[PDB]
Formats: sequence, C-alpha cells, structure tokens
Amino acid sequence: RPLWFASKQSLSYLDGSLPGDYGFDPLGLSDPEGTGGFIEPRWLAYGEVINGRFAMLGAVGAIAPEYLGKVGLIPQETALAWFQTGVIPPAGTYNYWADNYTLFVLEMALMGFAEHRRFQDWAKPGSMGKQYFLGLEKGFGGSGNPAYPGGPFFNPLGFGKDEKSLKELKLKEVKNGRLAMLAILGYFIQGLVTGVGPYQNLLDHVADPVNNNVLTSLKFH
Amino acid sequence: MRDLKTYLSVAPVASTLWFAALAGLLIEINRFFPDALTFPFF
Amino acid sequence: PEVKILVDRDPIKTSFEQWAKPGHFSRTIAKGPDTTTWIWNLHADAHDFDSHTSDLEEISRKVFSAHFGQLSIIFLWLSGMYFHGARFSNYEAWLNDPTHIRPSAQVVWPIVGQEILNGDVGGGFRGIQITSGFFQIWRASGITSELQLYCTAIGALVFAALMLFAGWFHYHKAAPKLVWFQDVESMLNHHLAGLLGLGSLSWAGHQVHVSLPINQFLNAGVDPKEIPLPHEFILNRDLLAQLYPSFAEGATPFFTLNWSKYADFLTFRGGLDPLTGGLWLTDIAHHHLAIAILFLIAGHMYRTNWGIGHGIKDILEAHKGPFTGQGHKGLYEILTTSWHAQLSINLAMLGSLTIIVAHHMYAMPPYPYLATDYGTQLSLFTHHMWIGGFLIVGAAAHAAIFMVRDYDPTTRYNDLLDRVLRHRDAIISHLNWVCIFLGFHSFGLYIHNDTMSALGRPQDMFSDTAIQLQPVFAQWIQNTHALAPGTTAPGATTSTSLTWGGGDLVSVGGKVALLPIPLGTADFLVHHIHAFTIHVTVLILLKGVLFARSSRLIPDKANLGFRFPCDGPGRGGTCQVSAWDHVFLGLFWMYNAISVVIFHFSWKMQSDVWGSINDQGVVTHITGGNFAQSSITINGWLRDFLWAQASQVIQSYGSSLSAYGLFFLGAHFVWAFSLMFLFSGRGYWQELIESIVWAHNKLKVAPATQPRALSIVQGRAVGVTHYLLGGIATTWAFFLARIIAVG
Amino acid sequence: ASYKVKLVTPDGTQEFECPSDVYILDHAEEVGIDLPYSCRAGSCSSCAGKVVGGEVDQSDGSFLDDEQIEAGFVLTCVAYPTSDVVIETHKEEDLTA
Amino acid sequence: TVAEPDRPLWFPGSTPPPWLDGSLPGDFGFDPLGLGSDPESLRWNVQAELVHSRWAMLGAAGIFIPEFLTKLGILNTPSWYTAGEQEYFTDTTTLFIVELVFIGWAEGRRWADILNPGCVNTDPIFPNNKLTGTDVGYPGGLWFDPLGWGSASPQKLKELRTKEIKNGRLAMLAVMGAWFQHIYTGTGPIDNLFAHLADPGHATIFAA
Ligand code: CLA
Ligand code: CLA
Ligand SMILES: CC(/C=C/C=C(C)/C=C/[C@@]12O[C@]1(C)C[C@@H](O)CC2(C)C)=C\C=C\C=C(C)\C=C\C=C(C)\C=C\[C@@]12O[C@]1(C)C[C@@H](O)CC2(C)C
Ligand SMILES: CC1=C[C@H](O)CC(C)(C)[C@H]1/C=C/C(C)=C/C=C/C(C)=C/C=C/C=C(C)/C=C/C=C(C)/C=C/C1=C(C)C[C@H](O)CC1(C)C
Ligand code: SF4
Ligand code: FES
Ligand SMILES: [Ca+2]
Repeated sequence: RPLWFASKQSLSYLDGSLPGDYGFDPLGLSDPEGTGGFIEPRWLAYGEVINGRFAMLGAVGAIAPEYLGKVGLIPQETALAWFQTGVIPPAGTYNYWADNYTLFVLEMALMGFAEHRRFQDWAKPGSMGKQYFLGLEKGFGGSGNPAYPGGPFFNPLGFGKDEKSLKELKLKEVKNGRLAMLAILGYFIQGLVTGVGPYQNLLDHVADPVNNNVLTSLKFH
Repeated sequence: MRDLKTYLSVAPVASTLWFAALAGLLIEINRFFPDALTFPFF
Repeated sequence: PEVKILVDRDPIKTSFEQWAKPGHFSRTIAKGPDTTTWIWNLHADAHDFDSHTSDLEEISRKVFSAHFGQLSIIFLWLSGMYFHGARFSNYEAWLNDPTHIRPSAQVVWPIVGQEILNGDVGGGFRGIQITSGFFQIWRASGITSELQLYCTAIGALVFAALMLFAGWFHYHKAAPKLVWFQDVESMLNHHLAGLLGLGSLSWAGHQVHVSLPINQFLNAGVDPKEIPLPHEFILNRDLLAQLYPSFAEGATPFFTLNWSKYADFLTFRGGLDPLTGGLWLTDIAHHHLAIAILFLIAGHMYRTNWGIGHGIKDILEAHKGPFTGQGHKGLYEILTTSWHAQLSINLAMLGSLTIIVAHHMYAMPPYPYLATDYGTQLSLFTHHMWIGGFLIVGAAAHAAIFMVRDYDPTTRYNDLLDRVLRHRDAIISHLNWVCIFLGFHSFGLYIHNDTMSALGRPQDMFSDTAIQLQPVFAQWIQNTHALAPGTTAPGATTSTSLTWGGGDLVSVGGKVALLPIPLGTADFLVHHIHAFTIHVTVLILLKGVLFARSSRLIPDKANLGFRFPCDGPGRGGTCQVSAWDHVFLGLFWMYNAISVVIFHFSWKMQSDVWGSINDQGVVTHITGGNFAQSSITINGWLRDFLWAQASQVIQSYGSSLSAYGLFFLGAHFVWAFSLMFLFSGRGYWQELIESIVWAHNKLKVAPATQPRALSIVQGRAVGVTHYLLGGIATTWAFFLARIIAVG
Repeated sequence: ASYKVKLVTPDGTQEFECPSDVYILDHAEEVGIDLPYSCRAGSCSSCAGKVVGGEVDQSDGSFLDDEQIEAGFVLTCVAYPTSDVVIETHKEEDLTA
Repeated sequence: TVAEPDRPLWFPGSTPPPWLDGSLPGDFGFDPLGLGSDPESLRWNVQAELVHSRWAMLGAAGIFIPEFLTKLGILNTPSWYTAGEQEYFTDTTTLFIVELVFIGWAEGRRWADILNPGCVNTDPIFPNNKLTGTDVGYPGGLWFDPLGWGSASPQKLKELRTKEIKNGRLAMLAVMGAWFQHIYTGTGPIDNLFAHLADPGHATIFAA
C-alpha cells in the first residue's frame, strides 16, 4: 500500500477496505468524528464514484465530435467543439430539433425520473422493487450497496461473481474515474485559456513545443 | 396545523390582522367618498 | 489537537408546538402570566441566550443561526433597494444628466391627498428624492440599464432565501459542537485571507473589467445606451486595448515582472477627478490590488494543522515585564470562553471604524458625482457618526456584562485585569479630574466670549481678531501634507486630499467639489469641546465597567446582577448603582457628543467649503463664511445656525418637503413625551392604576391578567429610547429639509 | 389522577391518595400525617423535601436555586404530584446546608 | 373503512402520514404540509375537494366541448373568457341576483347536512319524498340518483368514487391550464393545442 502525503490523522480511519485507498487526505475530510449532512464518509465515497462515472462518459464525449470531424463523411456542421455546441450560447449555438430550453425541461424530466429513484434506493435500500412500475421493478431491487446495485439491468453480462473479480475491477474503475475527472478539469481551463478546443489544442502542441503552456499566459481573450 | 391555528390567534398576530383589514376598509371608503366634512344624506 | 469539522445530527426537531406556548426558553415565563409584567419580560429576555441555559454549546449554536437570520434580513433589504431602483425610479434619466436631475426611488399612491409628496425631481418623473447615494454607487459600478438592477434584485432575493435555509439547517439538522467554534486560529486565517483578501481581489477584478471601461466611456460623453455591454469588454479585448494599450500584452508583464507596463490603469495619482469630483478609478483598482495582497499574506500567520504558524497563547505568554507582572498570561482562556468579551472588543473596533469611514468619505470622496450632491454627503456623514457612537456604547455594555457574569479569578486568572482592578480608584480619580479641567477650558472660553461680546468688549474676546488661539500643530501637519507629493512621496503627483491645501480647487457643474479647508481659532475651540465630550462619555462608561462587581458603598454588587434598580433607599440612597444604569447614562452623553460633532461639520462645510463658483472664478459659499466669526459665541450658534437654517423646514407646508415639516413636529413631540417617563416613578402610576381598575370592576369588565405599572428599569429604558428617537429624528428632518431646499 | 403518595418521615412512612391537581401539603393535611410548614406560599424552606422516585410538578415554585429543582429538593406546599411518588419530609437544613 | 396498508404512493419509498390510512377513496398519501392531520379538518376538506372537483368538471366540459366544436363549425359560442360580457336578454347584476338566490338555497341545504348529517333529508311540503343516500357528500335519492347507479356495497362504490375524485382532480387542473394559457397568450386553448401539435419541438411556452 503506497502512501501519498499521508498523516497520522488520515491513516487512522483510512484502513484500506476502499478501492484505491492511498491514505491521502491532507484536509481530513473522511474523519468520522463529527459527521453530519453530506460530510458522512459513505456519501463521499458514493459521490466520488458517481463523479468519476459521469466524468468518464463526459470526457470521452466532449472530444468525440471534433475527432470525427476529421475522419469520415461526418458533416462538419455537426463537428463542433464541446464549448460551441450550445453549452455556452455566448460561445456558439446550434439549431437542433428543439429549443435548447424545451431541451432542458425534457432532459430534466427524464433525469428526474432516473435520479429520484436512484436516491430512494440510497435512502431506504430496497424501496423501488416493491411499488408497481409497469414491470421494471423486478430489476430495480438492489444489492445492499448503493454504488453497485446489480440486477438484470446494470449487470447483463455478469462480470465479477467472486471477490477478487469485484475488487480488481472496482480498483480499475475508480482509478479511471479519477483520471477522467482530472481530464475534464483540464478541458475546462485549457478551453478557456487558449480558447480553441482540446483536440485542436493537442494537435497544435504535438507539432511544436514552442507554445506549450506559458506561451498562452498572454490569454488572447 | 392545529398548533398553527392557535399561534395565529396569539395577541400580536390577531391584532395585526384585525387592523390591516380595518385599514383596507377605511382606505377604500375614503377612496370612494373623498373629502367628507358632513353627513350629506339625511 | 488538529482542526476538523465536528457536527451533531438533528439536535432540535422542527415543530409548531413551541410557537403556541409563549416563553418556552425560560422556565419562569413558560409558567404563564398572572400580571401584565409577564408580557414585558417575555420580550426583554428573548435573546439573552446565556441566561436561558448554562451550556456553552447551546449558546454558540443559537448565536450562529441567529447570525444567519440577520444576514437573510440584510439581503432582503438589499433586494428591495435594487428592485426600487429598477421599478419606481428615475435612474436612467439621471444617468443622462447627473448634475440637474435630483435622484428619486420612491413614489406614493394618491389616497388622501398625499400625492403632493410626489415632487418634481426632474426627468419626467415625480417622487421622493433619496439621499442614500445609491445612484452614485450604481454609476461607479457600471450599471447602465434597469435590467441589471432587476437582475441584482432577483439574485439578492435568492441569496436571502439561501441564508434563511442555512439558518434553519445549522440549528436543527447539522449543528456544530463547541470545539468547532473554539478554534480561533483557523477562523482568523480564513477571515483575513479568505473573506477580506479574496473579497477585495475579486472586487479589484470587477473594477478592472467593468467599472473602469464603462466609466471611461461615460466620461467621454457617450450615450449610456450606446455603450457596449460589460461582457463585450471580456469577449472582444481590442475594445479594452483601445482605452488602455497595456491590455494588449495581457498578463505577460505580471509574470515578466515588468509591472511598469501596467501604469496605464494602475496609477498613484492622488487628488480628485476634475470631471466628476471623485477619486481616480485607476487609483482605486490599484489600491484594492495592494490591500488584497496584504490581507492574503496576513492570513498565513496562525498555526492550524501543519506546524508552521503562530500560537496565540505563545505570543500572549511571551509578553510581560517589570511593571505588569505576568500580563497576557490567561487571556486566551478568557477570550475563548465568553461571548461577551469578544462582543465588547468587536463593538469597540467596529464603532471606531465607522467614525473613521465618515471622515475619510467626506474628505476624499470615492464615488463620482457624490461631492457635489450635498444632501447625500451630509446624510452619509451623519448616519455613520450615529452608528459608530451607538456601537461604541454597546461595547461598554458588554464589557460590564462580562465583568458581572463571567470574570472568575478562581478558574481563569489574568494578571493585567487584576492589577487594573487593584488601582481603579486612582484611574477614576485622574479621569474625573481631566474631564473637569477640560470642561472649564473649552466651554468656559465660550462663556467668556458671550459675556465679552454682550458687554461691548470685543477686543477682549478669544477670536482671530482679538486674542488668537491658532492650532499650530494642525496647521503644521496639513502644511506637511501639502508639501508631501514630490518630497516625502516622490511617487505621488497630487496629495491625498484637497483639504490639505496647495491652492488646488475642484469644481463640477458650477459647484464646489473640494478646496483647502482653513483652520483658525474657532476650529481650536470646537476641537477642545470635542475632546471634553469624549472624555466625559469615557468616564461614565469606564466607571460603570470597573465597579460592576463591588464598591466601597455596596461591597457585594455582583450578587445583585447586571440590571437591577437599586439596593434600597438606605446608605443615603443607592438608585442607579448597577452597570446597566451607567450604560443608560452614557447614552445621553454619546448623544450630546455626536450631536455637537454633526453640527460642527454641517456649519463648517456650508460656511467654508460648499457653494457655487462663477466662470470668472469667484466662489460664493452657501452661508456667507460666517463660521470664523460667529461660531465662537453661543449666541452665534443659536442665531446664525439654528434659527436661520430652520427656515427651510418651517416653511415646507404645501410643498413636496412637507413630510419633513410633519416629522420635525412629531419628533419634538416624542422627545417631550419621554420626559414623563424619565422624571417620574412607578409608585404614582401603580396607585393611579388602582382606581382605574376599581372603575372597571364596577362594571364586570375587569381583566384577568392584572394590570401593573412598568418596572423601574423598564421606565428608565422607555425614557431613554423615546429621548434618543425624538432628538435624532428632529435633527434628521432639520438637516434633510435644509440641505434639499438650498442647492 | 389520584396517585398514591409515599413520604418517609421520622414518624415513619405512610400513604394517602390524592388527585394530581392538588398540592402535596393539603393532602397530607387531609388524612392527618403532620408535616412542617411555615409559609404555604413557596417563599421559604420549611416545607422542603427530596424525592425517591418519580418527579413532582414545580411550575408554581419560586425563591429556589436555578438547581434546587434539578438535583432533588422540593417544597411540598406548591407541588403537584404527577406520578405515584415517594418523597422525603423534614428536609430543610440538609437543603439549607 | 378498509385500511389498505400498502396502496400506491405518489412518492415511492415514502412512508405515508399516520392520518392517511387507506380508508378514503382516491387515497395516495399526499399531504407533505400536513394539512389534514385532524379528523374534522380532514372531513371538511374532503367535502371541499369533492365539491371543487364536481364544479371543475362542469366547467371543463363547458369550455372544452364548446371550444372544440366551435373551432370546427358546429356552433358559434364566443370565447369562454370573453363570454362574460356578450350580453343576454337582461344585463348581469340581476342575472347574478337570481342565480344567487337559487344556488344559495341549495348550498345552505348542503351546509346543514355537512354539519348535521341526515337532518334535512325529506321535504317539508311533501314529507313522503326522502333522499336515499346515507353518506355526506353522496346525496342519492331520486333527484341525484334516479338511476340507482350509485348506491351499492363496497369494492363497487369505492372504485366508482375513486374514479370520480381522479376525474375531478384532472378537471380542476384542466380549467386552471385554460385560464393561464389564455392569460399568457391571447388565444384559444384549441389553437394552443393545434399549434403545439403542428410544431411540438418549438411551439411551447418558451416562444416569447
Ligand atoms: C452586535 C450587536 C449587539 C448584539 C448581538 C447584542 C446582544 C444582546 N444585548 Mg446588546 N447592545 C448593543 C449591541 C448588541 N447587543 C448596543 C449597540 C448597545 C448600546 C445601545 C447595547 C446595549 C445593551 C444593553 C443595555 C443590554 C443589552 C442586552 C443584550 C442581550 C439581550 C438583548 C435582548 O434580547 O433584548 C431585547 C430587545 C428588544 C426589547 C428590542 C428593543 C427595541 C428598541 C428599544 C427600539 C428601537 C427603536 C427602533 C430602532 C426604531 C423605532 C421603530 C418604532 C418607531 C416602530 C443580547 C445578548 C441586555 C442584557 O441584559 O445583556 C445580557 C441589556 O440589558 N445590550
Ligand atoms: C382545492 C383543491 C384541493 C383540495 C381541497 C385537496 C384536498 C385534499 N387532497 Mg388533493 N390534490 C389537488 C387538489 C386539492 N386537494 C390537485 C389539483 C391534485 C393534483 C395535483 C391533488 C392531488 C392529491 C393527492 C395525490 C392526494 C391528495 C390528497 C388530499 C387530501 C389530504 C388532506 C390535505 O391535503 O389537506 C387539506 C387540503 C387543502 C387545505 C387545500 C390546499 C390548498 C393550497 C393552499 C393550494 C396552494 C396553491 C397551489 C399549491 C398552487 C396553485 C397554482 C397551480 C394550480 C398552478 C385532502 C382532502 C391525498 C389523499 O389521500 O386524498 C384523499 C393524496 O394522496 N391530493
Ligand atoms: C387547481 C386547483 C387546486 C389545486 C390544489 C393543489 C394543487 C394543492 C395541493 C396540496 O395542498 C395539498 C392538496 C396537500 C398539501 O400538503 C400539499 C399541497 C401541494 C399544498 C383547483 C381548481 C379548481 C377549478 C374549478 C373548481 C373550476 C371550475 C370552473 C367553472 C365552474 C367554469 C365556469 C365557466 O362558466 C365560466 C364562469 C364562464 C363560462 O363562459 C365558461 C366556463 C369557464 C365553463
Ligand atoms: C482528494 C482531495 C482530499 C484532500 O484532502 C483535499 C483535495 C486535494 C481538495 C482533494 C480533492 C482533489 C481533487 C483533484 C478534486 C477534483 C475532482 C474533480 C476534478 C472532479 C471532476 C468531476 C467532473 C465531472 C463530474 C464532469 C462531468 C462532465 C460531463 C458529464 C460533460 C458533459 C458535456 C459533454 C459530454 C459535452 C457537452 O458539449 C458539454 C457537457 C454537457 C458539459
Ligand atoms: S425604589 Fe426608586 S427611589 Fe427608592 S431607592 Fe430604589 S431607585 Fe431610588
Ligand atoms: S411553608 Fe415554607 S414553603 Fe410551604
Ligand atoms: Ca469529519
């Protein structure tokens, strides 16, 4: 168990039962002494898991279009950056089949249907596989652990029916999630500072290293 | 809810409501019959 | 040892049952009323947290959530200000022509003829002229449309709801424990470097990107609607580089350390902007940058969790010498266990700060077009002086509360406190003496002057023409401040203010913004009057604090509490020995001192500063300049200041200033009404209530909660409250009517 | 309602029945087990006593320490017996200290 | 009076409030403000919800049928909103006075029965006539139940009543939507529906 900037305070409660437990907690946020709302350590682990999952999704998605803008018949009008698709209308917008406000309302409706139920699984573990849902309830029973619900839905292929299985896979999952979280933060501050897009930025750096980092501190805009 | 009904009948709240209603009533009367010095009816 | 978050879950449950049972907090009130006295006590002890219970944890939880409630209220008041500027105001027209439109953000409904209060404030609008100076702030902010005012009103409403929710949350769901509160090192590190450092850094940022360019465009003459929006200045940068070439290099200097290349918009000019009569914005941005750097560094002094830093206990224990014994050993234990000690220190400092704000904002006007708006300047100086005085008096109140309820040499012993307690007699003796001597040599000069002026002997007066008393040191210091830029401050161009001198005068719209203020015999007399009043107030408050526990007259005074009427008529009579009564007496003297301060400033500014200037350049002051020769007698204050300037308010009936004429008289009434409570006692009143109760009993209409006369202490408190309200409101109406009428 | 009361006393320990709306003293007055009182108004320490079990309503009690009602002592003449209680009598001085 | 313990719940996973047991029809356990935690409060508000639902259903019919067949050239009834003014054989104040007398009689009768059940049942002029329904808010008798359709024994009456209360909730909401659409827009509701149907992805409220 390699340690990064550990301490005799962090190393007390960070025993090792968690994946990627590196004893790194220089601020002491997991300390179970005075725990209240949204500072409880289980919720912090669940939150890291969800942030990392969404980060893997979003970090692969925010770069995919402008990569396929260069290879194939993919039409360039549908090859935008991640900041000039409608995310920041003062930086570029599009005309989809809906308004971008009706889009917001409808996407919020669908995600409300999803996330209220995921929470209600967190709060009273095993609630959702009891009330009628047009079917769709026999698969939303749960597994006692919020972040790893299992079922016929969230595990079709049946990966990891033992303990070494699950521990090794969980480690790889949280590590990739951390990497993608870092990557998304880099996306944000790169796409502000140089203001061109991460793929274009990488391709403008792979040629020459003359303008790697400190060059862009002139911050054109 | 019953506790709220009781609380709403405590002295300061009851007087506040009573006088706000009275004020609305006199204000509207004077907005309809302005500048009255006498009883001009009978 | 280490620093961490520590919280309890669900300490108290949200319920209505305690609303319906009045006085749940105190066991005595909970029992219910027999007499009307109950109803008064219920309100007097409502926020006396450390008296409802003994547990320090509970008191601190209550204090934290009460602070959240106060912040929610302040946000709601800000929301109202911005909404009224957006909806019922003439701000846009004033933005078009600031030196002709007088600001107004309140209109009234036409109900009983009161629409006469909607006066002609210019710009096609009729309402009430405001004096809070909000238009000046909104112009210095860059705000140019009412949509931005709407937006800020909505944001403030959101923030108020957020504060209220956090207040509920930290008391009922996640309540921090005592060890969290008692960590002062991390708290100071955050407030120094996080609240004040990051705050002024962020604000310097906003001034560099919004206020500076929009004000450059506005002062260039551009129509306030054809100016670009602020965010354009951020998207397109050539707009910025047109006004400030330095924005082309764009943070390369800040790293290449050639900060010289920013001299474009970070200057050190000093003096006023001769176009708007305010400080250079390029000076204010640079100022805020420097202040942010200073605070961000200062927020790294105290040790929290990584060894490096300073232990407050170590600093205090290190300081001691042969005159003070062991001093400062034992103050960390005290300043972390009593809320009243903290409150006293904090109130003292905040009151002094408010007074300093008053002086600095008149003398170096920060906002554009504020210096020539005379009503706003008078209002701001006066308001802030009153606030400062009140807070300083509260400081004494809570020092006395600490001395009665918390000081304890058996478990928390400090040496310096003990030694001051052991020579309080000499302390109070010398302060008493110096106040008597100071009162003879300042007011006595006025009495000498009045008597020499009435006896036809003006050559025997104390004045600039007969017997001069020139404040040599004040003249010497402002002469040093005049020669400063270039000699002891080579980096400055003009000096800090125009009151120092140098022969520089700033005008705006044919009005006088600033010019050198002359010091003479009258200035000498007024300042010694001020020293006298402050010394007397100090004597009363410090006597109240030092003798809060015991005296040669009553040797166990701490056992009677902090607020008690007396200890009976024996020993000669012992009315008003408590420390509460000393606070009660000090309020009158604070009123006296602040009133004289605001009268001195109001007469002096009109007489030698404010006025109108002609194209040929001949300044005509509002009053003729009669402060130098009429301020030195009392008759000149009664005649040339009160009688001559009350004309505006006693002639406002029929105009839009008639509300001030009504409030003048109402305030006189409330003041005279308080004397009844101040001059009498409750025995007479209870005996009169006896007969009135008989009359009610005769008709089976007598109440079951037996009516009593007020308490002795309540009588005193009602008296001082109405006295202060009456007096301050009288001066409020007088000032506002007078200043609004002439200009 | 009318819970049974128990009073240790130098005379012994005796029980009497008596409704909760009453003060203990007049109820020991009913059956006739003599107790020491001076004031009958809750403003002295002659009717003082402490408790063995349960606890007694001390709403209309005054002239007591902000503790005398949290560590055992009670004045019998201003006290409502909310429960089947077991109390002490002649307890002024070990209260007087 | 059949305390269905595991009924459908508006918020799955909740635990319903203690006063909402399962007896009342159309029960789903929704009272997050706790406005029905006292039995007398609950029965009064049951009457209020019921009568509101029946009024709303009458109103929803009277708008949405005449409008849907006014767009189509069936009838020529003016806008339900603007139909307040288009004047009839008299004016409106007298029309209101006669409506007032007439309906206020009936509402006073319903009042009496709400505060004292079954104490106004029969007719004074003709005592033989008698309302046949034995519950408050479900009058029955020949006038309000000549078809006998209503009076039966539970599992039959309970379902019919739940169906009533759900139709009524939807009708309250429906007329509320008619109001707010025609105040936001200056249109008719069927026009709103047709426009939104011809361009759903764009003809929403977010058109201003
Ligand atoms: C940060 C500021 C602050 C804070 C938090 C406190 C907090 C506290 N003070 Mg304190 N105090 C302060 C400033 C402060 N004070 C100042 C500036 C002064 C100088 C005046 C005092 C002087 C003072 C005294 C003399 C006393 C306290 C006391 C107390 C304690 C109980 C207060 C209470 O609930 O009474 C109840 C509050 C009220 C009954 C409201 C009074 C309403 C006023 C009189 C009316 C004001 C008029 C209004 C402004 C305008 C008129 C409106 C009208 C026309 C409609 C409490 C812990 C009391 C104590 O015993 O300490 C343990 C005590 O007696 N304070
Ligand atoms: C005037 C209308 C009205 C009234 C009186 C009631 C009354 C009742 N409902 Mg009901 N409800 C209504 C409308 C109403 N509802 C509508 C329109 C819906 C569909 C959204 C529902 C859906 C619903 C469910 C799912 C359930 C109830 C239930 C209940 C019962 C629980 C007790 C209670 O809520 O306390 C008393 C009720 C009130 C005091 C009325 C509250 C009126 C508030 C102040 C309105 C506030 C304004 C509103 C929020 C915004 C209006 C604008 C909007 C229309 C755009 C009760 C008898 C529970 C039940 O078991 O039924 C038997 C239950 O589970 N209701
Ligand atoms: C929406 C509504 C009520 C909604 C109430 C809600 C959501 C309350 C919910 C909750 O409180 C609960 C229950 C429980 C709490 O713990 C939680 C909350 C959330 C607080 C009532 C509408 C009720 C609406 C009604 C009753 C409508 C009747 C309409 C009629 C009669 C029409 C008459 C007309 O005749 C005119 C006048 C003119 C003619 O030309 C044409 C027409 C238009 C036909
Ligand atoms: C550990 C610790 C402890 C100690 O004691 C202290 C400290 C140090 C503080 C710490 C920490 C650290 C860190 C680093 C943190 C971070 C994190 C992150 C980064 C996250 C993210 C996270 C992230 C995330 C979620 C993200 C997500 C995203 C997404 C979905 C995206 C989306 C999108 C796309 C696709 C595209 C489009 O067009 C747009 C959008 C729509 C936008
Ligand atoms: S009762 Fe009043 S007059 Fe008498 S000693 Fe006390 S304060 Fe003085
Ligand atoms: S007699 Fe002293 S308390 Fe009852
Ligand atoms: Ca913790």
